[PDB]
Amino acid sequence: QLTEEQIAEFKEAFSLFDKDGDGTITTKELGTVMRSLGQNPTEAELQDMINEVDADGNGTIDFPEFLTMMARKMKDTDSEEEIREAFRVFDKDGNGFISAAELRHVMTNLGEKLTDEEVDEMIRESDIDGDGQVNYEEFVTMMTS
Amino acid sequence: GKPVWAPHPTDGFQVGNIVDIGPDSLTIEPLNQKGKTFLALINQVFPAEEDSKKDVEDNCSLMYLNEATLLHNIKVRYSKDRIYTYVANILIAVNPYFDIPKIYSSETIKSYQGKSLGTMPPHVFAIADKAFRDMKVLKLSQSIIVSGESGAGKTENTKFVLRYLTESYGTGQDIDDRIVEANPLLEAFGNAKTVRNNNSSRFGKFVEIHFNEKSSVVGGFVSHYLLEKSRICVQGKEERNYHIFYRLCAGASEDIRERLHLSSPDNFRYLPLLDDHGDFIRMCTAMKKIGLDDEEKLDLFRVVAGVLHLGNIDFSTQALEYCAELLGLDQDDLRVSLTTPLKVEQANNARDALAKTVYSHLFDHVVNRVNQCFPFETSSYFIGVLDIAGFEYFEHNSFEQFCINYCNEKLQQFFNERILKEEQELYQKEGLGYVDNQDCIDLIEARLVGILDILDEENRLPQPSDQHFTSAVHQKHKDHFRLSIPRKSKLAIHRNIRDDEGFIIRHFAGAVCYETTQFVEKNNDALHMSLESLICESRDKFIRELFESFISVGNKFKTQLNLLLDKLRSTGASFIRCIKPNLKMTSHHFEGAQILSQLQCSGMVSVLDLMQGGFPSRASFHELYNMYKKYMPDKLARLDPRLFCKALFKALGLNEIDYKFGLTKVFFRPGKFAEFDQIMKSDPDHLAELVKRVNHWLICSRWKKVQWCSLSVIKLKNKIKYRA
Ligand SMILES: Nc1ncnc2c1ncn2[C@@H]1O[C@H](COP(=O)(O)OP(=O)(O)O)[C@@H](O)[C@H]1O
Ligand code: BEF
Ligand SMILES: [Ca+2]
Ligand SMILES: [Ca+2]
Ligand SMILES: [Ca+2]
Ligand SMILES: [Ca+2]
Ligand SMILES: [Mg+2]
Repeated sequence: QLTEEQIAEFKEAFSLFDKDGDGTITTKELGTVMRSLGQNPTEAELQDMINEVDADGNGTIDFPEFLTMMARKMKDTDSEEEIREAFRVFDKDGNGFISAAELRHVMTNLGEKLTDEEVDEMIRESDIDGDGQVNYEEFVTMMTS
Repeated sequence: GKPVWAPHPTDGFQVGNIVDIGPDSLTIEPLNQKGKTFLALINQVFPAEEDSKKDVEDNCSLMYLNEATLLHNIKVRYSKDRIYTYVANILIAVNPYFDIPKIYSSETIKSYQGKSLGTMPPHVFAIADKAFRDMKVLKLSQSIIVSGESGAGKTENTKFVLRYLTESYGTGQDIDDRIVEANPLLEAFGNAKTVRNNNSSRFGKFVEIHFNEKSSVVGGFVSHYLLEKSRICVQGKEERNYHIFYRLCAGASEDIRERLHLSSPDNFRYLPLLDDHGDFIRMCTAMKKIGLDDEEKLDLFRVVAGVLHLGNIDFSTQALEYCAELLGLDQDDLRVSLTTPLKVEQANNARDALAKTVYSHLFDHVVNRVNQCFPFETSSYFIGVLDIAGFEYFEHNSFEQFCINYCNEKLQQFFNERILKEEQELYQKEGLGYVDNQDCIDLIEARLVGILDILDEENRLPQPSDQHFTSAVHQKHKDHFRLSIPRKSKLAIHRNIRDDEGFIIRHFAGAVCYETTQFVEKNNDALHMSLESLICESRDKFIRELFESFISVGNKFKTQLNLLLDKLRSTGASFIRCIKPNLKMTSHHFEGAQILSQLQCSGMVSVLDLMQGGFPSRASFHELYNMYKKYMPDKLARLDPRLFCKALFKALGLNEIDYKFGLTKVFFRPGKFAEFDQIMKSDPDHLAELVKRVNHWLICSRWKKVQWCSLSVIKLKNKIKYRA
């Protein structure tokens, strides 16, 4: 299970699913956010995953149920691969660096509203080595803050 | 200083200013009436919303939630034809006294389906949907308690509930129709024109819709309480007997008219915007629709007509012929029964007691007949709607008021318990961290020592007397906190009542002085055996089956009420408080003091007192973001209501004592929402500076939100693989 801090981060991430907020989500929001980040689950796959925690039967899910749904037995090697995979969601061209334009793609896919100037500020605050781009180390450091 | 609300004898509250403070009372100058002053107790002067023009759908959105600000919010909304307003989960409904457009359409019904409370404007439809949803999700029967004075709007809102549920979640056929036609049929026999309501329900009802395990409608069941027996024979100057009597006289065909020997109502001792002809038509429609054939319909009509002619016998020959004929009796058997050696008064009361008993048993038959039209072998859950009158002003309080106020004590207790439970669950879920009226209930209903049992004892005495009964009450409960003697009253006319002629009970809603003349006789529903035997040997099968010397009215009702509470206690409960705006049945006329008094009597002010104990101000992130984004820098206005509010909390450094950042809402201690509003309305540049110093944290929060969201999507992806 999760640390108090991990839970806190996922709760903020959950608001991106639960946009009306509200506090609950359905299969509808699951797929949209999933597609928004380059995944393409079918409706039967969503329905079947929902089934574990929709206990219930009403087709809606709250935050603790969402955490349970993300949970599974993992290898020693698994959590690092997932974080690397998250970085690749941002680094769309696979050159090892997240550019301003790549962040904007992700931000805007998720419905975030900010100016190009504010996209540049985000890059600047994460950009520790100062080359104007976010590499893996800096990405992780930010995620861990 | 700032304007405040202070008492007003006809408006309830009025705007004024505090011009002086005392230790017990404040000195108030009414707005613009310089030189005019009056005194008010400190606890009766309330802060006012700065914006006197705004209205809110949920009173928990007010910066100051008290009886005055609530009165005002409801007033504004009502003047804009918004009759419905929330106090958290409680619905307040003000009677408009006219047909407001759009809000009851089938298409409006559709817009409410599946929506959470607060996502749509306040409506009876929303209370109905939450009840279906909760029944289905929680697998728990549900109740909707619709309360208020005569003419407040209980019956109408009950009918809106049943319309909503059948249209939204009904079968599509033929049982849905019977659910909505059941009450209008009962209203024929149980409703009457009174001085308070042209269509007053002279009985209480609990109407259940039953569902199967799949939450599909399988049936219905109606319970009925306390039919007003006295109205059958005599009615007040500006009042009528039950509708059926006038509908039959007005609308029956010449054929039925000849068979039943009917004329205009002025030909009967027992007997406008009232369309009796039209209503008869509608009644016949309902009867056919629910499966009554013409034989039964006529069996009902004959008994009604039989009661009418019975009332025409004064101490006639022709009325005796008609009555005995229709009720299937030998004239001579009837004449003897009403005269066996009796005085004129005793003869009238024999005729009246028979008429009452026959009619009441007809009403029982009609209620049962209606339940026979949507029967069920089994069900899993029900949604029940309670429609009964509560406490209301009468200049004379007799046994009828005693029974109704006793009912109100038990139902008010349920409401108190339930509202407390709802609030506890909120504070626990969100991490926020009473005076029973059982003694008054016990005074009335306790075995052996309660008033109902003492009354029954009197009825059983060889020479029952109202005065003996009243004295027995006073001796038994001399020192009870809830019982008092009339001569102790501050009102002169109460002090005119002798100790053995009344008592005062300190009910939830306030002291009630009961005059106890006729308590003994009113507590007895029995019919003398000479009369009951007569009607039991009717040549008519139907009249015999109605019936196929003391019966306690109070203890009969106590049994019924206890069964009702067993049911209610097994349900999740929702509450609609109906409010009569004036005593004139007129629209756009808000009588502040009359409405304020209803809000006090029905326990709403008490509900507000509870909420002032914790976090009475409650606002969703979306509501706050919409209200306050204009005060903040553009960068902040570009979030995301949740992160917007998070950033505010961080930039202002709101403490954990006064402010609670909830799961979906901000919860404020009393006065703190006003303080927050004040902070937002200063000083644009300083506010900007507070945001600036929080900037790095905000950028990091934005980063992590999206970073941790993509990690979530990866785990969701990986999960789907784990399951395959
Ligand atoms: N929401 C409403 N819309 C239109 N008319 C209403 C509404 N509520 C009440 N009325 C009117 O007021 C009268 C009294 O309402 P009713 O529901 O019979 O009161 P109660 O059952 O509380 O004694 C109704 O006959 C109807 O004319
Ligand atoms: F006159 Be109402 F049905 F309380
Ligand atoms: Ca949601
Ligand atoms: Ca669920
Ligand atoms: Ca790249
Ligand atoms: Ca870099
Ligand atoms: Mg009614």
